[PDB]
Amino acid sequence: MDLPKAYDPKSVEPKWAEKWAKNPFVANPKSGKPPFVIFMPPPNVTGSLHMGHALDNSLQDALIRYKRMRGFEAVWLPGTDHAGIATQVVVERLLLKEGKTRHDLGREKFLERVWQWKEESGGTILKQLKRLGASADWSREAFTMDEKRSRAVRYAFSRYYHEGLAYRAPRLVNWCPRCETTLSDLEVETEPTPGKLYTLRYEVEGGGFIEIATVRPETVFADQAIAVHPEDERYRHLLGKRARIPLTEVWIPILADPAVEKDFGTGALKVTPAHDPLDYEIGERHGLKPVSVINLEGRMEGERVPEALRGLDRFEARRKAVELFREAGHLVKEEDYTIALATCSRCGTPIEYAIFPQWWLRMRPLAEEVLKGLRRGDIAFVPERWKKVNMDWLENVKDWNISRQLWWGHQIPAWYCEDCQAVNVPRPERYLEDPTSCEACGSPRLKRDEDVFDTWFSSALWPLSTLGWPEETEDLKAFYPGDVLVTGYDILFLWVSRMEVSGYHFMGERPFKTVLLHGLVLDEKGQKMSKSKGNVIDPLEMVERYGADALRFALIYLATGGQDIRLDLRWLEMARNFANKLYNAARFVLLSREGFQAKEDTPTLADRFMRSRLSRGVEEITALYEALDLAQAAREVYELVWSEFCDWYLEAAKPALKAGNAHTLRTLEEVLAVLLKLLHPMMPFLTSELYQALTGKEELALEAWPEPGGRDEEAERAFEALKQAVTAVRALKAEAGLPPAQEVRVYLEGETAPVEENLEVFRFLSRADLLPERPAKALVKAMPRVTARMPLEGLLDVEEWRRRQEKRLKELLALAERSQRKLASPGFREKAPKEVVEAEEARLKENLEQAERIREALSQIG
RNA sequence: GGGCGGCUAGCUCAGCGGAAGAGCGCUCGCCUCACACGCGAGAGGUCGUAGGUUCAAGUCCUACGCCGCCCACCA
Ligand SMILES: CC(C)[C@H](N)C(=O)NS(=O)(=O)NC[C@H]1O[C@@H](n2cnc3c(N)ncnc32)[C@H](O)[C@@H]1O
Ligand SMILES: [Zn+2]
Ligand SMILES: [Zn+2]
Repeated sequence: MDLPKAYDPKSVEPKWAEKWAKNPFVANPKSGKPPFVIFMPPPNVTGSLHMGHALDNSLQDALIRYKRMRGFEAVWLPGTDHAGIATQVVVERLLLKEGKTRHDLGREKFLERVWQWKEESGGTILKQLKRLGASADWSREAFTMDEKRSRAVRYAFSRYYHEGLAYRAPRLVNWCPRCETTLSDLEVETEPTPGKLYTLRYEVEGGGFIEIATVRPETVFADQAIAVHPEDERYRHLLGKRARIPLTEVWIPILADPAVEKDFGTGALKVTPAHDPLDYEIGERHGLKPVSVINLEGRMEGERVPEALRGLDRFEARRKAVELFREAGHLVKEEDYTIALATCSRCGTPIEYAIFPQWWLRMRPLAEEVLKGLRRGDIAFVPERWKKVNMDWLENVKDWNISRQLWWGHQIPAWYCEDCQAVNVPRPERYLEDPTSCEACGSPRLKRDEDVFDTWFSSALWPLSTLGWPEETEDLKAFYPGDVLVTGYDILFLWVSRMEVSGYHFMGERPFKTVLLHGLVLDEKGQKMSKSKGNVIDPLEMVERYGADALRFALIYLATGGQDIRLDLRWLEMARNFANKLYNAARFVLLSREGFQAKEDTPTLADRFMRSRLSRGVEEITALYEALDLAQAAREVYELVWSEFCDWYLEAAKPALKAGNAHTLRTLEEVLAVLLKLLHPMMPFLTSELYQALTGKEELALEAWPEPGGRDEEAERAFEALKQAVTAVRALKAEAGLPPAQEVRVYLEGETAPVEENLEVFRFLSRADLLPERPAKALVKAMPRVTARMPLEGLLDVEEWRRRQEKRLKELLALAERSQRKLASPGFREKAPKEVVEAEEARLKENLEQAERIREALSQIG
């Protein structure tokens, strides 16, 4: 230890960080010690980490460390997700376009430049986690697209397909013409946008009118029906007729369908299964063949589509589409409208729809496999308000498009016969094998589905791929049911649920026993932090500024009840300052046991007191940990250390140490040890350094959690008396306007036994000597247990003392009032605890006793 | 159209059945021999509104007001 005046994290954290880095706390399946597993949500290989991750891992670590030094096999599996679509963009964008030109460099040369990036990003994400003191079993650092993990999927899929649950069909997909790939519902965002609702109307079989309000004119040629509410007979007895469609000679049928909102626009809507979910939905509800007018390039084309219209853009198609309607006489009511435009969450551009042959996943059945457990009580949720939010998500899911046209992910394992047009999917038992001859036409000429899987598909496969489950390992046998899953609600659906499935399905069990959802950190402005919003702060920028233990402590302190966390540097200071205080407290004890000269070894009230108040702490804090409530423990320990050890104990011991009392210096050393234990999970670095310098022990991390020892009742009530006498005098001087150091003689009344026995402390702390004889005239301070009378010797600020005391009375009588009322209240005396009542009765007894004391003094004073 | 979270001291946030709390800021004193990233003494809240349940309600029930999320197929 170097013991300067102030603590410099930079002289400490980096070394310990490296020590822990190069020598991970490797997990042992055969440890024969109860395990504790936590799967680290693998950060996306997109850039660096941000304060969000920090809160996420910092929370995890503190759990690992606690359990570890609590006696378990702390297994925390680290890893990083390739992100798929995400990373894709990142490289494609910035790096490439900016770098020079994304301009297709081949499906190969591109995959190169991506891994290169995967290295930088993946490398950085690790430094960061290391430097934040992540005690992660880096010996098992898994990467979604590493050999061992790629197998977990290629197998998982195969076992799905041949199980039926994974099919291939034309169900329509949300397609982004920017990234040229399909997305999932959860991957597409819909954000209101100013548009133009057009009401078009057209001919009818025999008669003549039908009016329709559509946001997209182009999708008319692809119409297949006019939908009309089933009960809106209203302006609807043209139900069952036909309808030339604007510009065409095509005759669509007017049908009824429950999804028609009679009150929106004209009580009837156009129908286009080939270009929209609602329509496609109703379309198949009455069986109507799909029909495209616009392709994947987002350009017009097709049967119906009119000449001269087929060609250019999808939007520059509606421009002329409208004109060719009004100026042709089919347009009627054009008007503004706030449309719920759907866009690509990761590129912006608005999606589109299309029927395409894709890989889907019968969620309906799976979801039930899971709900089976949840219902039984298999999994526990921290806020607990998420159980329902989870269960309800499953309660109504839709088959998920697993395939993707990205160049990143796992190239799905399906082979298509260039002769029989049949799919060949490796069987589970030989899953690793590549079919070579179509098991249909028996032909050799095969072709593999060059699609790719959904990043979320591999990720949902984690509490298994990290434990080598593509196989049947011992790690997996030793500790599969993770004990606590830590993550922020932002991915409760596309991450947690997904896993709960692949988990409850590929093992008859829960991937984890408890899901701990924490809030999100967000820029001071209140909005979520993410590379997306462009509002991210590198956690290291903060470590460098306040220090890693600080950052860790703030973040945990604030992660109360799954609530979010608004960025507020003030809290970082709060933390740094607390590090420094803890540090100083140690510096004191080290510099004290310096050249100490033992003159005696006598138990002191202060000693007995801190040992007791410590047992209290140890109990309380453990329980808070045993409730995953770190945020609270974080402040319960702040309290203990700062208000009970530094503010009172250390100071109370200063004298005894000058007097060469070994029993005290001993206690200081022993108590400080435990505190360094308690604080370790949150602040590992500083807390280790100190413990080393204090006990010579090299790895606090491996030490055992403290056990609550004593609990001296009287001793605590005794020392309290002292605190009061001390603070009484302190206040008296304050009010009197006397400087701190000013020597003073005062007189005590009441539970004074404590002050008398431990006189030197009282003297040292108050800077006052005791008076044998109660002074005639004097300034008075009334405490709950003791009363102080300060002789009128000297120049004193009586006005202040007066004011201050005139005000205590105002309050003391006010309390007496409340008490009186309660005691004399109906139902309180009777229907209320035989304790909370006799106490309220005692509060009154002494609220008066004090009021009188002041009153009398207050008047007595000239 | 559904659910959910928030609404407590000037600021940022805890507390959720029995006498209103913390950090910072502020007022007054202190370079008191671990710490000025500090020490001591204070000021400052009818806990968003309206109702109830309860002997007892920031703390539970019920509407509502704003703020923000999530899930939704009003074309
Ligand atoms: C399979 C998933 C783990 C996926 N690879 C993924 O979520 N990758 S990530 O980079 O977004 N890391 C997300 C994890 O970090 C948490 N997180 C991300 N942003 C924040 C934030 N602003 N506040 C609090 N927590 C946040 C997520 O809860 C998740 O555990
Ligand atoms: Zn896109
Ligand atoms: Zn074949």
